Amino acid sequence: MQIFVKTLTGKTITLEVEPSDTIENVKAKIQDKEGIPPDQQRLIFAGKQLEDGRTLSDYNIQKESTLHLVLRLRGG
Amino acid sequence: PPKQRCRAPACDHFGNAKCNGYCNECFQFKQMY
Ligand SMILES: [K+]
Ligand SMILES: [Zn+2]
Repeated sequence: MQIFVKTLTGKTITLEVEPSDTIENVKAKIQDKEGIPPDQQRLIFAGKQLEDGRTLSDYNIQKESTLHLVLRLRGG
Repeated sequence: PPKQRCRAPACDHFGNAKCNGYCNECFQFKQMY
């Protein structure tokens, strides 16, 4: 299964995933591809922000679906 | 000047002309990556 993640630079990232893959895992894949720490990552699909524990199938994300990545500082 | 949302996909911040339409936070990340 392939999904796409669009970055702030409009760059499209292609990830090999499973429907069972959690959002946390997708963020780890993004870190491998881009070097971006997961805590700074916010994933958006269909205008909704994605929770780490949930899966791609939970958010009805399908083959060649496109996700949006927003980067945010963590002040704590 | 009229307010404009940042040019980054799915970001709801306001962008500025100094950052080429990006918000300050995203412009900073763009430098990082
Ligand atoms: K935007
Ligand atoms: Zn922004």
